[PDB]
Amino acid sequence: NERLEAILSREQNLLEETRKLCMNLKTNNKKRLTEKLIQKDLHPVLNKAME
Amino acid sequence: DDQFRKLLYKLDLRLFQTISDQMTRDLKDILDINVSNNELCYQLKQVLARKEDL
Repeated sequence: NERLEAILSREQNLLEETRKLCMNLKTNNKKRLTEKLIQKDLHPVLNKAME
Repeated sequence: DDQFRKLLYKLDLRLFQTISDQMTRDLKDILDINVSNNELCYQLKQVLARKEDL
């Protein structure tokens, strides 16, 4: 039974450390979109692709 | 007055004292083993329930 306890703990920790990356990616994408290619240095060419 | 007969009776007295104590805690043991066997069976049920939950 205690072996099974250990297995449960292992699965839970790997689940959590995999879970956090989705929020990481979401926030990173939002920030990078809002800053890197929305500031006024955008090449007017890419305006069409961007809209 | 007789060491050899007092002996036979001293070993008989030790035999009867050890029979007394031995059967007292041996009958205590049959009772205790029965009740503790049922008790340990029940705790084993609890352990199996934990196994199922996991």
